[PDB]
Order: sequence, then C-alpha cells, then structure tokens
Amino acid sequence: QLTEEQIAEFKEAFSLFDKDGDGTITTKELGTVMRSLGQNPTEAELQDMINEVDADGNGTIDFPEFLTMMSEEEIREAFRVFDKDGNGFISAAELRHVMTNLGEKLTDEEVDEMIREADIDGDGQVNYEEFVTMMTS
Amino acid sequence: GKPVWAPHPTDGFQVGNIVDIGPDSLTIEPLNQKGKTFLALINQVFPAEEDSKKDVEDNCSLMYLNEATLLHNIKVRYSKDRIYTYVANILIAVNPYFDIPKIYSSETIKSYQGKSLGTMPPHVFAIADKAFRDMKVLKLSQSIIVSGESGAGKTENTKFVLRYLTESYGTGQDIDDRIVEANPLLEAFGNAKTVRNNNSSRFGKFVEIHFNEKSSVVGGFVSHYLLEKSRICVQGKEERNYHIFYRLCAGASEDIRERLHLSSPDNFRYLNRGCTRYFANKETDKQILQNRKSPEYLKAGSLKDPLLDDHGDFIRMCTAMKKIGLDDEEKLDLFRVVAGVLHLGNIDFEEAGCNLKNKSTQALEYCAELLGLDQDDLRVSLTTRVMLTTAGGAKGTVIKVPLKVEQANNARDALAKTVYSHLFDHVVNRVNQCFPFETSSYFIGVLDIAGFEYFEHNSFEQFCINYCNEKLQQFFNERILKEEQELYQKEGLGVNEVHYVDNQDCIDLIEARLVGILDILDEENRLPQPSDQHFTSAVHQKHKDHFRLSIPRKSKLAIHRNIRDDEGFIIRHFAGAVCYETTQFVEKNNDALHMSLESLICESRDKFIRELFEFISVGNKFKTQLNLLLDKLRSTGASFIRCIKPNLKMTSHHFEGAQILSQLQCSGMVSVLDLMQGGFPSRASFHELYNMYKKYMPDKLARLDPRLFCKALFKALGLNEIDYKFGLTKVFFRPGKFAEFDQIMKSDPDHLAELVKRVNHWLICSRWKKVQWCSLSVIKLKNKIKY
Ligand SMILES: [Ca+2]
Ligand SMILES: [Ca+2]
Ligand SMILES: [Ca+2]
Ligand SMILES: [Ca+2]
Repeated sequence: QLTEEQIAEFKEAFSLFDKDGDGTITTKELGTVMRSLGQNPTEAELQDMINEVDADGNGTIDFPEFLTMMSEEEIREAFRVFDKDGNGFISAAELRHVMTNLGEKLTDEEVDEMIREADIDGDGQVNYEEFVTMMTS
Repeated sequence: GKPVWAPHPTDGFQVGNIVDIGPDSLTIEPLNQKGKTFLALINQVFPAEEDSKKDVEDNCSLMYLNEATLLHNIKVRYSKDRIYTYVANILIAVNPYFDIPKIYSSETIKSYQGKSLGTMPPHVFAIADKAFRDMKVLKLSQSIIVSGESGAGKTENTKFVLRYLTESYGTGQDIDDRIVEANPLLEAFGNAKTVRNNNSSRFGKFVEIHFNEKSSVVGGFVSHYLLEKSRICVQGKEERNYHIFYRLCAGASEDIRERLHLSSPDNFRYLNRGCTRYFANKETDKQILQNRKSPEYLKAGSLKDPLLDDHGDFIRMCTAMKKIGLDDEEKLDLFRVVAGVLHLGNIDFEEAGCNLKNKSTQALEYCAELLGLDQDDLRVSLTTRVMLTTAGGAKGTVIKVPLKVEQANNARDALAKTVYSHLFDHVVNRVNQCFPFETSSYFIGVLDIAGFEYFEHNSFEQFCINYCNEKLQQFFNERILKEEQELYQKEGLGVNEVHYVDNQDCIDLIEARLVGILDILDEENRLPQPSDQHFTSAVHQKHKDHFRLSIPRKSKLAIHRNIRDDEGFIIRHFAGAVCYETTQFVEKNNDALHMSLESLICESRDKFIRELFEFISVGNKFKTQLNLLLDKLRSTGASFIRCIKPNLKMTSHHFEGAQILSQLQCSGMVSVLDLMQGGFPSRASFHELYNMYKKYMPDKLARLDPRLFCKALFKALGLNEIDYKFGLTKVFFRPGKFAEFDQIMKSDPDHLAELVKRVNHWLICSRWKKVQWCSLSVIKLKNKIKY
C-alpha cells in the first residue's frame, strides 16, 4: 500500500504526535497536534476513529495502526497550514508560527536558516513547488 | 587498560585492572590494595561501568549487561533503598528487612494502575498491573513466577501482588486477607525446617485471583503441587518433619496429649532421625511442659527464630482454623490423623516372611484406634499383601503373599505418606472454601516453589528439586526469548535471530523415556538384585558422551575426587554443575502402597479418614506432577520476579555481595543475561541519550527533540548498521556497542565537531520532512473523520 520511503517519513511524523516518546499516541496527544495545526475535531470523532483501527484493542495507537488510519489537494492543503495569509508563500515569521504551535524549539537565526536551504530561487520565502521537493528527498 | 570486575570471596566482585595475561587466566591488580595481585579465569572477569555511582532502573540501560555490572547496579540502588530493579520486564527485588515508607500506600497503588512498565519506577505493582492489562486485553490468564531462597521476601512479595490486584480491580471483597489468615494452616502442614531455612515451603504453591468477563475479582484458589513426601518419614540431621508435628507435640493440652498418646518427638521414628528440638525463646520455653521436650532439647536448648515458635504457632494455627470455619471437631480430626501417622511409624518388624515385634504392640493399638482400623486387619495388611495368580487375562485366584521385613517397613511408610499427603490435600481444599466462586473467565496466579540448590552431599531430594528448576528455567528462557524477539519487531529493528543454546538436552538426560536417568532408575527396580551402583553405571554407559553428564572424578572441587564412577554422577544444570551421590536412589524411588492396605485405610471406621480418600515410581510421579505444573504455566502469559535475600542475619542496610551473586546464578538470572547477549542487550531511550550527550553538541542540535537529536547524531557518526539499530522508542546495541558509541562521543571532539557540521544539510531536510509529513498526516485524519 505504501512505499518503503513513505513508511519511514510517516514514522518521523508519528514522533511529532508521540511527545512523551512511549511508542504510542493517546487520544489526548492526537488532539493536541491537529488543534495546534488549525483543526477542530471533537472528543467523539477522535475516539471513534481510533476504535475502528485499534486492532489489538488496547485503547491506544501504535505505529502500524497509525499507518492504516492515514490527492495532491491534501498536499496543497498541507501547504496552506503554513500559509496563514495565503500569498502562496511561507515566510520566516509564518514557519515560526507552525513550528512553535507544533512544539519545536528554535531561535529566528535557526528559522531563517531552514527557509534558506529549501528556498531554491532566493526570494526569502518558500513557495509550493519548492515545498514538495523537500518532502520527496 | 580500563577497569574490570574480578572475583572477590565475600563481595562477589571487586574492581581491578588487568596487568598481565595468561593462557586461560588474567592477572588482576585490585584498586583497593594495589599489589596483592591474583589470578582469575577469563570468563570470570567482566567489563565495568565507568561511572561507579550511576544507577539505572532497567539494567538494559547499562553499557555492559553482565552479572558483575548487574550486581553492582543493584547494590548502589539498595544503598538508596531502591529495592526494585528491572532487567527488561523481569523484576529484581531485594528484601529491605524494614518497612519502606510510602512505596506501598494506597496513593502509590493508584499511581501504577494502567501505566506501562517503563513509565514508572520499578515496582512489584507494575508487574501485577502488566499481568492485569494483558489478561484483560489478550483474554489470557497470567502467571507471575517468583524465584528465591526461603525468607527472601517472597511471602511479602505475594502479599503485595494480591493486595494490589484486589484493591485496584476488586469490589470490596477482601480475598487477599482471607489467604493471609489461612497461611498458618498451610505452613503447618507444608513447611519445615531445612539445614539452611527454619521455615521452608516444601510444596509448589500457585495462588490465583480469579476474574469475571468484566476483569473484576470474584474469588481465589490455591493450587498446590509436589509436596515433598520423603520428609514425612525420615529427615537428615538439622532438619525436621512438617511443623504440624512439633506444634502439636509442644502446644496441645495434656487432655489431647493423652487422647492421641503423644510424647516428646524423640519417641517417634518419623521425627527422631532429624532435629527433635522446638523453636522457642525464654518465655515460650516456660509454657511447654517438660514431658514434651526431647533429651537434645533439654541439653542443647531451643532452636532460635525471630518469628517461628512451636508453642505460639500452635495457638495461632488453632486460631486460623476457627477463622476458616473449622469447628473443634474437625480440628481434633486433623490432629488425630497426624498422631495416627506418628504411631504408624513406630511399628517394627522381625524375620519370622515377617512379624510385628512384640515391643511394637502399643504403637499398633494407638495407630489403629486413631486411624479407625481394627488392630488385627492392620497387623495383617502391614505384613502381607494379596495378589492374583495370573497376570495376562486368564481367570485367576486371590492368594496371600507374606512380606519380608524390608517390604513391611515400605508399606508402613507408604501408608504414612499417602495418609499425610491426602490430609494436606484436605487442608488446602478447606482453605479454598473460604473464597469460592461458581465461574471465572481468567486468573492471575503467583508461583512459589523451592529453587535450585546444591550442598556438599546431594541425594535424590536435591535431584528432583534441581530437575523441577531445570524445566522451569527452560520455560523462563523460552518466554524471555519470545518477549525480546517481539520487542525488536515492535520497535522496527528488522530481521534478527538470537542465538539460543537450549537446555533440552539436560532435560532429556533426566526425563526422556527409556533412556533418561529416571527410567533407568525404574529399570533398576526390575532386576533380580537392584543396586545403586548398577543404576549409576547404566547411566554412565548409556550417556557415555553426553555434554551434561560427567563422572564424579571430573569435578572442579576437591571433595568429590574419591567418589567412584558407580557412586555418583555430575549434571551440568543451567546454574552450574552438581555432583550427586547415588546411594539410596533406588529405595527413594519406591513408595508404592500395595492394595489390600490402601483399601483398608479407605474403609476406616472413622468418617473423616474415609473422606480423605474419596505401580509408578517416585521419580515418575514427580515428572508427571511437574508436567501438570508446566501445562498450567504454558497456558498463561508469564512475568518474572527474582527475590533476593541480602544477608543471612535478617538485617537491614547490609548487602552481602557473594551471597547475592550466588542467588542471581541459582535463580537463572545469569543464564538469562547470557541469552540476551545474542540479541540487543543494551538499549536507551532517545530521552536518556539526549541527556547524556547534548552537552557535547552545538546549541542548534541541543534544541531538537530527543528522537531527532539521536537520529542526527547517529547519521553524523556513520555507525555500522549491524551493531546499532535505531528503533521507535530506543536505540538498541549489540554487546559492547553502547560502550563503543560512548568512546566516540568522548575520544576526539574535533572529529565529532566536523562530523556534526557535515550532517547539517540532512538534518535541516529531516526537520522539514518531519513537519511536512505531520501536516499531511493531520490532513488525512480530517479526511477519515469525513467518511
Ligand atoms: Ca505517547
Ligand atoms: Ca492499539
Ligand atoms: Ca504566507
Ligand atoms: Ca522561494
């Protein structure tokens, strides 16, 4: 169903959900990350989505279960979470907003450096095409 | 030229340096004397943790997981009163010998409910809760298998498990309090003084909390196995029969003493080859009438124990009988059978086949009255047996066959063992009637059974116990092997066979059909002139080149040297070689009760005795019962606790190193450490690795989350993919490789700084990809709610 590459990439995404690092996402944790990225799912939608994939039945989501639980419009809407005002471009101040909502700790020197290494044309910001190229390496 | 552990006679290991090498040895200079250099075998020297003050909750966090670093880690933790430590999911538990504040409180109980092993400090409660959660989720009954010497905190440990389970997951019924109240009864009939332990359990006890479909407590059940029958009739010096015999002789009123014709223990064959003295102190000694005390008691004084006391334990035993509903009639019924068995043992015989000696006439009278038998019927069934005139189908006649003297002794003792064992079965069933239940879906059970043991002289009793433990050790190893393989798959480590050297061959040596030691012992009985020496040569002949069998001459000890090839054998058990002297193996392999005599006791005048009752060797009966125990354990999920007795003086804050090292070996912990060396014995959470090594990294990397920090570090360093495995929650290491990783982080800072600078691209990428695929993941979760 998924390529080797993409399984590895989702494994790193999974750790973003799993903050305490116990190898498992609770309901509380799953909400924290969706809500931090601008979404408003409810306590029953989360719990019912979890129960339909909780194969071992232990009230909790391991990585295998997270995989099944998971169409360029998804990719484009992914970009639109970084693009608050939506000029089609992600600034250093906007990336800093999604980073710190997500829980990532860094200074603006660091934020600026990230934006630069992904910014192929050198205009100080990150457009959608340059956003996809990273994902795929 | 780094520190190692090397043998020390009382601490187990001591820290030292290797200053010279030899063919199979190393020369060690101790740190703590510097020039009392000594020799040590190479397999007795182990690498040492650099930080001698470090302690870890899970010994798998060590850079070297071996018996010396384990010993030291639990020493350091014991000094800080942390008596609990894991090896992966195994719990090591050192008896504090004092009441630790707060760790057993209702609040602590609550804090362990639901929590994964590894998210709380080590604790017996985490083992109980893991058993609970697996039972509920997997719909599978659970075992908790506790090893340890008698008095190593096992009793207390069991109480903590039962208390945890009833208070957390029960509804007001205090089942664990009912088992504790019954204890003095069980111990009276099933415990005894041994050479090493005043209060040793001589049966396998498996205490079950039963649960309904809703995973709520409904009742209890004590399963019992393998009561040691040989103790009933004879004991070595320094050992006693079961406590009941001494509690009754020391504590019974004069009225009961006259009704059961009791007297001091030196007057009974079944007591007087062993230690005939009571456990008493200055005060309780004054409460035992002089006519209860043996010549050796009056001469040498009482046995000493801080808890056991035969007069006091008698009273406490009668109180325990009242609490489980036993009226004064059933209590005297128990005592009557006990005295019956004692008088049974004083009946002697003489070459007429044979006859009751004239001096034994009153023993017969007393035995017969107490067991509700006609004096004459008993006399005849002890000295004769019936037999059919044919064997293979043809119509036959009943004949009377007289017994030789030694066969009469055997029927007498056979009848004693059967009566006593059935009485024990009755006592345990009576305990179980204090917390019955119609139905249950599953149980959580705690196992207590005598561990692996050796002495200067090891007979058939030791052989059986060590055989029992050889099989339990295989079970322990199979399940750890499986837990580890499952952990590695769960963590994404990929394809990994772990090298497992099975001990099935030692088990086959003992128990295999026809060719095993037990079947060869059975075969000895069949020969015209059975001999211990013929049995022993037959073992050596049939297994001439078996890896686990040696003749006694091959021993590494001095004292086994003059033992002939036909007087003994060595078995290379999981915990070490044991030399067995085989004298008496043949007679100890027989305790059959011939049928006329068994039928006689079944139809005792007395109803209580008839109720107790309503061609296989001792070795094979042992095997059979052992296999029922294993059948039960194999049908459950298993967890393991290793109880350790820190010293022989019941004193707190006194870690006796070599004694604890010995228990770690005999309890199979060392064997499990060897097994884990074939897998990934060292592991550390990203969070632990982050905190150890962030001080060496630029602030850039020190700001990353622990997992990405470790990913960046491991990529940057170019680590060999065979030795280092980056899991989901932890980094896993082959033997020695966490130490090697540590050296890379410490040995060349300029190299490390350049390697880190060069990973800057890959890290910036991985940090985008991480957050990119995370927003993509939050999108897909929104879309699945939209379904
Ligand atoms: Ca988690
Ligand atoms: Ca799950
Ligand atoms: Ca924008
Ligand atoms: Ca750009």
